[PDB]
Amino acid sequence: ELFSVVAFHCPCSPARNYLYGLAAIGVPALVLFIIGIILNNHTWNLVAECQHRRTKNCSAAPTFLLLSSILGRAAVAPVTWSVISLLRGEAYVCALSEFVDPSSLTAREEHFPSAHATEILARFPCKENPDNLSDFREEVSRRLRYESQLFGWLLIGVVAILVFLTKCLKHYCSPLSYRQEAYWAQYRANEDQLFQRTAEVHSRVLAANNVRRFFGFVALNKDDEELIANFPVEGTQPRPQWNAITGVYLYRENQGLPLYSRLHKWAQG
Amino acid sequence: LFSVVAFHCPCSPARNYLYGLAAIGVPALVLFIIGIILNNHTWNLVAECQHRRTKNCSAAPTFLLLSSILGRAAVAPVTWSVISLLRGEAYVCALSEFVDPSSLTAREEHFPSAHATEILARFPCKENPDNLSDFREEVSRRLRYESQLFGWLLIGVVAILVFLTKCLKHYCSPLSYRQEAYWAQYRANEDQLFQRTAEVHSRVLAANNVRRFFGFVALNKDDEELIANFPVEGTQPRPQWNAITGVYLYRENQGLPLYSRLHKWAQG
Amino acid sequence: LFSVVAFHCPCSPARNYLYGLAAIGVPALVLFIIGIILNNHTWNLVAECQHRRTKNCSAAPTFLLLSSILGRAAVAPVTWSVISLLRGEAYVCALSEFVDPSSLTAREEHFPSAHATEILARFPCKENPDNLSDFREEVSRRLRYESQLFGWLLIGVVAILVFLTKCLKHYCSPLSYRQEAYWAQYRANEDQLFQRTAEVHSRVLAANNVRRFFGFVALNKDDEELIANFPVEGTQPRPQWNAITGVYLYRENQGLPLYSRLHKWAQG
Amino acid sequence: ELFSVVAFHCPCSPARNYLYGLAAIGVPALVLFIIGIILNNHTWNLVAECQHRRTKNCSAAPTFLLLSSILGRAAVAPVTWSVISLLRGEAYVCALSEFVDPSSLTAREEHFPSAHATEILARFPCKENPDNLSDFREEVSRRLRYESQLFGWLLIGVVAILVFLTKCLKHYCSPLSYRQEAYWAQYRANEDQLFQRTAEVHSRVLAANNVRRFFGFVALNKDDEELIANFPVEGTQPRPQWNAITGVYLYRENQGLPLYSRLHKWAQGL
Amino acid sequence: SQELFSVVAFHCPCSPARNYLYGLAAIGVPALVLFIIGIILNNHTWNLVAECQHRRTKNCSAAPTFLLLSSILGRAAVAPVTWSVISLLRGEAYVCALSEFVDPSSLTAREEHFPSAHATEILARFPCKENPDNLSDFREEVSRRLRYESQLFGWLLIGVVAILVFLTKCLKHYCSPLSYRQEAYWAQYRANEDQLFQRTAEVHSRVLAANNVRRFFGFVALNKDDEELIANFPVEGTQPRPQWNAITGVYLYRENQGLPLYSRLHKWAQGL
Amino acid sequence: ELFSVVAFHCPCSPARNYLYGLAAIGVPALVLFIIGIILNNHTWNLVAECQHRRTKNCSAAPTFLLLSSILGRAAVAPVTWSVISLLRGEAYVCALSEFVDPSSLTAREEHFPSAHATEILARFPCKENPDNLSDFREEVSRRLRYESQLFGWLLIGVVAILVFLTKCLKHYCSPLSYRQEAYWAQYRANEDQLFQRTAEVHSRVLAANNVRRFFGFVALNKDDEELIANFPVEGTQPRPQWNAITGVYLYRENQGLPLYSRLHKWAQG
Amino acid sequence: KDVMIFNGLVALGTVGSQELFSVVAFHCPCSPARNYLYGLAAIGVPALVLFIIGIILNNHTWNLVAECQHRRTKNCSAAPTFLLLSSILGRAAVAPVTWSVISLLRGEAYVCALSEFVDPSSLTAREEHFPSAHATEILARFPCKENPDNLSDFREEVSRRLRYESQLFGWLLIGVVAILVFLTKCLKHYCSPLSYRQEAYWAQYRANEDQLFQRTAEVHSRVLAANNVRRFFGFVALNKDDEELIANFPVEGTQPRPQWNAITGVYLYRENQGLPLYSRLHKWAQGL
Repeated sequence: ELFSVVAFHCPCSPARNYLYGLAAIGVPALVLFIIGIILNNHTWNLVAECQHRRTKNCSAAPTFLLLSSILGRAAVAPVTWSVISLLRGEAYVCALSEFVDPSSLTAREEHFPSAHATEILARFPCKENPDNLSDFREEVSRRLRYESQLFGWLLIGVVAILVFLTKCLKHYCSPLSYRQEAYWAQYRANEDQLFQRTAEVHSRVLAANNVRRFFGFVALNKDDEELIANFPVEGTQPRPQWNAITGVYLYRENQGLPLYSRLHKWAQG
Repeated sequence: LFSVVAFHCPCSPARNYLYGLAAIGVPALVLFIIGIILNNHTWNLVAECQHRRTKNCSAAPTFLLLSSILGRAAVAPVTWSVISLLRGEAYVCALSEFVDPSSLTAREEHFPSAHATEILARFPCKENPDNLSDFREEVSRRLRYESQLFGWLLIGVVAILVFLTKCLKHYCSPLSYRQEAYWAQYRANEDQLFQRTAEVHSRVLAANNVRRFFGFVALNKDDEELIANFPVEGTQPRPQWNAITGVYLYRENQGLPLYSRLHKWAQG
Repeated sequence: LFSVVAFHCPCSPARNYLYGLAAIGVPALVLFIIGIILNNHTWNLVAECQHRRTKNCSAAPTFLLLSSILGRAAVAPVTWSVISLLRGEAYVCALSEFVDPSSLTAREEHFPSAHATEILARFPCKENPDNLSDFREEVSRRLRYESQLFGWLLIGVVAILVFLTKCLKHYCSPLSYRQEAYWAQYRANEDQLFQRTAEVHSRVLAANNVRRFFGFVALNKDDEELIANFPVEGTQPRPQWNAITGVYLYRENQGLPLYSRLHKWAQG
Repeated sequence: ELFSVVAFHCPCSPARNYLYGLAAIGVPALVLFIIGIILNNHTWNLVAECQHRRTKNCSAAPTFLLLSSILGRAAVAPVTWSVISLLRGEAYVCALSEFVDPSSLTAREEHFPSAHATEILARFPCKENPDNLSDFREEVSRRLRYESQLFGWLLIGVVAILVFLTKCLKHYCSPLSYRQEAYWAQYRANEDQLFQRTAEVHSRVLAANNVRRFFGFVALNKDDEELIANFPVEGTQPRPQWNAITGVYLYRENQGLPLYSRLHKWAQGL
Repeated sequence: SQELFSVVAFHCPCSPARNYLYGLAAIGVPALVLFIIGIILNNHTWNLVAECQHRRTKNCSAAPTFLLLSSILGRAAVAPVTWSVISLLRGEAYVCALSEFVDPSSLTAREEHFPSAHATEILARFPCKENPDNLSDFREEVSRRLRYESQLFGWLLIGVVAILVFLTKCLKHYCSPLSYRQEAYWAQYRANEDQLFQRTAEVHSRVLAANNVRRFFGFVALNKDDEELIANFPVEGTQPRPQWNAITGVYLYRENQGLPLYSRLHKWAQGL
Repeated sequence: ELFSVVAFHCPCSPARNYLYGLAAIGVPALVLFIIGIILNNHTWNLVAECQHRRTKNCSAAPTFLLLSSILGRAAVAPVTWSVISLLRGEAYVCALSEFVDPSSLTAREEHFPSAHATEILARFPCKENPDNLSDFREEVSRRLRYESQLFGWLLIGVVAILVFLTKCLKHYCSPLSYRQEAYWAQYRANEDQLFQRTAEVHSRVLAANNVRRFFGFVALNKDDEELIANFPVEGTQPRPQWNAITGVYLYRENQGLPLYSRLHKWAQG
Repeated sequence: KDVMIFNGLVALGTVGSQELFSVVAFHCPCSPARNYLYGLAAIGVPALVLFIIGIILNNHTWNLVAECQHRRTKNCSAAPTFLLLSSILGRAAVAPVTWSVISLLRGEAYVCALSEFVDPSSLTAREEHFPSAHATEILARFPCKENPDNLSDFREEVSRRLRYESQLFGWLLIGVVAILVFLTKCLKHYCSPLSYRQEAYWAQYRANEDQLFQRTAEVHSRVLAANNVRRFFGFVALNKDDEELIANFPVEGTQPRPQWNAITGVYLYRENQGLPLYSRLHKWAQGL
């Protein structure tokens, strides 16, 4: 059971668990955050922009709109994991168990020992406390869980406000009516489907034309014969030609009619 | 799961009413913010503030539409505020510390006055002495009454508002209601066909660009008719897009009504 | 689900009787509203004042229509109020504090006179000493009788009201029921095919507008014949639309009975 | 119950379990690491590269860019086993229970004996501890499990950075845009799967061409009869021809056009 | 089968100088039986035998035999190892074997309460639980050290094999004159030829059986599918023993005119 | 059930149970050995071969290898039953219970009575022993059961080697390459299946003619008429011709071509 | 084959019946010189009876009698008698043997038998304690399991030693029948004039002819009866199948009485001038 593997087990110890809780929640967020950048294609072409120029010709301000998109899109993974842990509250209570002031404790009279304070409070999350302090143990358990949930509900509130400000300003300051942007956002996600689809077909066709010249024939299934028959290949596309359809693109217009993707710009020569 | 969003009452003085505010206000706020974004009637309104850059249009025409934005998006917070009030757990945890010890009933003068607020704080969590359980049960019902009381009357004031808004809407709209019904069926019919054509006119332009690169575009059996039946030569000008976005209030043309800016653009 | 919509008595004097009114009347009140909104007869009756703004129609001709509208929507208030009265939950919670202790019998005088109302208020919540269980039981059984007695005669009131009105409606109306059955069927049938024609005529105009913008419209197979079958040129003017909505009471034209304003408009 | 056999059994004995901790975690890691190298086709054409030249003229500049890929595509398997063990915590606690400082125990007063501290601490993972020290064990067990679970999470972080570091350099230092590399990635697999598929068929046709000469006829299934009727062969492929499509290929452009596989380089006749 | 498993299951005889004999038999012999099965099923061992039979002069040197002999054991020594390893990891076999060899003074967890009257006898009784209750702590102590010593060796044995397999695989590719890719085709050819051979041998067997029965009974009875076999695959006679004698024997890549021959049969198909 | 009846029941009695153990093991082995000989077809033509010559015309040496095949094929059942009994150990303990030397007994101080050594040692397997010597009954049982399992494992080992030894020499000493034996074996199995299949068809057709000749007709199922029409009988086959295709057969060549059975030799004319 | 399954069901049938018999109805009469006779009858009587239904139900048995009564000279050759006698026993005499062995194997049948013969002085593990007058009587009560606990010690050894004898005796019986079957099969093939392939073909033919004979005979009865119905009514009503038979099977008539007698009895296996004849029925057709 992988649930038992990644389960949050609180090491009840002073000055030790908050260090653990920091690395038991932040690190999965870091992994989740890293995944978002890696998979999002909007960051490779941004990287690819930095490699071809080798000079830093392009200004930062035009690229900041796209730079905020990769971080923004990938920011769901940390938030949806930072929030879920906070609401569960197990992460926080084990983290902040040892900072509770014994003097400010409530629900009971001043019978809390002060010989070794942090040691007893640190052991609260694991329930390894004498029942004579069970009221104290429960009181801190509830109060600390309260701050987690209050922080958790605050966290989701802040994200919602940020999204509202982001989308409202993005539509306001963009120079295209939002209906056109929907068509544009229905293009880049449509071109990439066709471009990936023909990438294999013009690869497999080029694969068969290589094996055949070696073996003397090519094994194929019933469908693959249609690929060779319908779509013949003659050669390969030049490397600079590949260089002209990678990078970032920001609504460069031609003659008064838009070009929606950098490939479309190259399709006009 | 429901366990994560489940209401856990922190039985503490001057603290739980903060939590109830957050555990109810924020989910209400997050629903309301969701409502605005999804409702497409606000973006063109936002886009309306952009193209003019002058505010030529007065607020009076906008106000009739602006109500339809917040109101149509206010259903989600209301149905979430109601259930929380009807459930009652949030309210009792909210006002437990404000119960007057003097107004306590169903028992003799046995409730301690040493730390009333502290004792009153721990009522929602069953952290109470059995001797005070009668007091706890009394406030467990008196407080739950107010929540269920507030829930029902807040439902009623909402309910009459729907009737008041709808009747006034039919009272103030110059066109007859049955014609408005046709207008409602036209907005859905145009939006679907426009959206359905948005994908197709995107795909045809998509294939007409990949082909220039690879030399051929791989299409399945059904997408093949898309290229054959629907050929395009280019794109549409930005001003042309800029003339069919925004708000529209029943501009009549030579005795012929127009129902959408696109229709108004279709008449030239 | 059903847990949220339930009755829980606040065992408090001068407070529970408010809850009983709120916990039943308001759910009945909203159900009363809902019937009005769904019915289409209200808006045209509402729209009648809009097209005149002068009170052209007198009170006597228009008073006849008002009777039918309220009764149709009155189904929800009566289909719910009597059900709660059958359970008797509202009555026992509401008027328990107002039960006169003098009429209490079938037991010796044991109920305290210090707080008679307060003890009475806590009966529904099962909070009562076993010595007063007899006092609780007698009133609980008495209130359940009165609630059911009240609830049962409500059904009879409904039963007689529909019966007398139906013959009165037949007697008052100058039309035979066989004539009324056909006429009523016409409205219930002409509306349905009016709505279906509305969408088809809505889509056809919608398709034409998009084509003038994109250049081609992506329709399914069934929509393809829609363009071929029903091609339109423009729309219908607002006065033509206005001549449809409103109320109508069986005008006659040279011995030809007309059954709808549309039929009245059909002859020109 | 095959998983039950490989289950961890901590030998509670001083200076002994950490050896077992190593050899019951390292060895399956070593086995998983070796498997990654063996099954990875990119490691054989590396070996066959230095084999046929017999001189090692080529420098380390082209080798290191591939050698990392050999381990990288294979070193993931040991790590996803090394991290899993650390998260479970069983491997570490038994390994290091001997080294716990007898002066660093808390949650109890000075009740730890000093006669054989290492010995008594060694038996903590086996729960064979007298009930007068049950507080001590539940302190050491939970403390050591922290150290493991901290190391496991940290190790995941280091891979979570090395992958992102590598994926950036592999796209910033390579002379090809990523969209072209995806094609070059979609071509290496497209050719190899065709090659394996066509190798099997040209094997069977050659086989059926010899068995016939030994029996006068060949038994073939109904669908296999189509194979012989479609893909006739005339002989075998010479060894030097088989020796020019084995090895490492590094983006040799031809007359201004690219070649994506070493086979492709031979396909143009080079 | 719960009864069959119960028969083979280990039953340690707690007695000195006796159990490790059984432990040797209870693991060694099933390993030996598995190893013998590995030899017989390995088709490469027979044409190896047939090679040592037909030539009668030991024509082949050590190098042609050594390269093949490695494949004989490698494809067969897997079965003993995965049985020896599985036994060691279980640890029951080892603890029964060495229960009479731990040094009493090396024991711990208890003071010098270990009797020295007949040390070997009492130690040997540990695996079968047949121990006095006062030495139950010692019983568990030895029951764990010996489990360890088995388990460490069990894991160590797997590691050594996982090195030899990698070393053997790497050496073969570096030493053979063929490219690794051409060997894959060569491996993909022996399987196709063998499967076609065995399948087509049956058909040329049944036809000969059908032809001979017809001469005796006067006719032959065939199933629906066998009817096609007689017409589609007619035979005229048998094949001489020397013809059968040119295709059974180890073959190591004799190239012809610069074009390879991939098996004895292929060399015969060219009449060489 | 059947297993309950044939369940071993050790007769605890001196000088008597080892007789029972032999019969309760040997007889099941002897019976199973007979079934191996009886069902095997290569044993009857061996006997039938002696019928025709009646004078030992053929030498015993060439026919010896067949005798190696008949014993080897049949011996699987006795061994697989002898081994199972040895591994179970029930047979052996009751067989040798009363032969355990009291002097060599261990795991107990010398309380073993000598008044009836054999008798009390005979009763050990059947729980009819004093509880004061219960540890001995466990000690003697475990040592004896150890001896049984060692013999069982040694026996299966020797059978394992002999199977290999008789299969390494058979290929070596046979005059044919092992592949020819593959065809020869696949031919024999094909011949017998086809030969037996035609016998049913030939008989059913022949019986039809006799019944038709005597009722004037025959009652047939759906496929019988197909059998009658497709395969008509023209008579029977002489006995001496049948005799030429019975009996053992060694590989004999004709004009440089093999003949794989007497039926083949007969079919060649 | 078909023969083995036919025997197997019978072997299972008696074993189950023996298990059923040993539960509901077997109570050893613990009375001297009464259990001994009871024990012997508890084995032989089912054995002798079960052998009898084996003979009666065997069709080939009356074939032997028919020839013996017809020939009155025992002119049947040794080989056909070897075939039939080894056929009936192999098909019938199996059932008593299986009952006999399982009865011995369980031992409750035998333990009653020699309980009388048990020597009081042959007992061990203690001094012999039995009166010279009631020694036989007390032993007879051992199998009932009602013996006093004082005599339980001596009873278990006696009830087991006989149980030892029964299982050993039952096993020894299995050896004899197993050897005999092996001995007979060799004698059957050695003394037969034709090889086993001939014997296989012949016995395989015998089943097919008699199976064909039975099916035809039932049909011939129906068609002959139907034709006489037509003669007695002038019309016949038939279903789909039977009506096809009358149109497809002409009525040859009534066969001569000697012809029926010629096709019953033992088979002389006289080769028709070298051409084999596998039954009397085959000879009759080839004879004419």
